[PDB]
Amino acid sequence: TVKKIEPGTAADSQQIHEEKLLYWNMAVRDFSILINLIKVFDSHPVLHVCLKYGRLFVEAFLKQCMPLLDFSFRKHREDVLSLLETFQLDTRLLHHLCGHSKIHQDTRLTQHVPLLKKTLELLVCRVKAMLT
Repeated sequence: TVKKIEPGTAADSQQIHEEKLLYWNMAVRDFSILINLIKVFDSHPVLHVCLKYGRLFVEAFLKQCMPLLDFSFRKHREDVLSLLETFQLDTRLLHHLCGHSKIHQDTRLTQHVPLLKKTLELLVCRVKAMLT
């Protein structure tokens, strides 16, 4: 579903902007709590699918969401700034989770670990790029 949501334009009216952007807002806050729910759950399949699919979720966030940060910037600045402050805390939490991923030393997880790490570098540099 997160691949499907497209960024519109800067000249889009606020209502269509807000519905698809509030879908993105609930998406990133869903992502934050989806990161927060991992600290209670176990059974390495859980962390395995986390390391599989969270990667492509944040890739969708690169290609689809942050173009809206670039596009609806001049008019609705406060909402997107609240959203980015929502995302920085889960970014530091993702640093903690990546630390948790490295410390277990699993052979099945470690094929897609370094690929997820390069995607982590990609997502953080994309966050810094579209904040400008």
